[PDB]
Amino acid sequence: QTVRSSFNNINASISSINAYKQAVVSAQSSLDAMEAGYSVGTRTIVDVL
Amino acid sequence: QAQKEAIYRQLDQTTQRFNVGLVAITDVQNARAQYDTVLANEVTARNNLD
Amino acid sequence: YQATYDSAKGDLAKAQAAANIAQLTVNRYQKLLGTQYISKQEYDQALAD
Amino acid sequence: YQATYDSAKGDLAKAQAAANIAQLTVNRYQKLLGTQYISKQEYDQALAD
Amino acid sequence: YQATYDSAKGDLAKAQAAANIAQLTVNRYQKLLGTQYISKQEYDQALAD
Repeated sequence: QTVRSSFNNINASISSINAYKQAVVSAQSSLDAMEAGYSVGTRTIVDVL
Repeated sequence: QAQKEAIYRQLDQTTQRFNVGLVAITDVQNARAQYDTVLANEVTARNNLD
Repeated sequence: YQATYDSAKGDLAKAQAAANIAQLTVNRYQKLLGTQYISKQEYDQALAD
Repeated sequence: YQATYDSAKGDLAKAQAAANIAQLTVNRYQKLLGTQYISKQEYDQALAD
Repeated sequence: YQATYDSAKGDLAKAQAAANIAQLTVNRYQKLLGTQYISKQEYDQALAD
């Protein structure tokens, strides 16, 4: 039972790693959008913060 | 599984909207992140059942 | 002609009230803009109004 | 005729202010659109305005 | 009469710009409607506009 649980845990960790990488990419894109908007003049400093 | 189907259809809708052009790329990236999250949740549920 | 004069004065009073509230909003936004706490879009919109 | 001319000039000034703010908004949205940070629909709406 | 003609032409240009933006919006909605991704109420409203 322990061996099976460990194998399943490894697979779940791989999937979660992929999901969190995608989330990081999305957050970076949103931050870049906010920074560009602030530079243009449609945003405040608190939004990019 | 039902949640995964719903999220996939939502992602397809967002992709079509961007393709014709109605929303920015940030929405598309967020939808892709949600789809990846629901896929990971499905994998976790399958392993829990096992 | 007295009635027409009264109507014109009333219209002028209405316009003056609108101008006063717009100017007050503009002054408040100008005071806030010093520390970059409002985007320039809102300030420009208020100035145009 | 002087009063009518003054009224026409005031209307022209109002229209010019509206055009100025619309042009500023259009320029900002065109700057933002470069790397697909805002929807094309917003840019088209600003251009129409 | 030249001034009146110029004013009429300007009004025509304004109407044409509004029609152009409405047509672009309705064309995009029609493109999206193929896969049942928008309620028919929105498409009907865009067509009416």
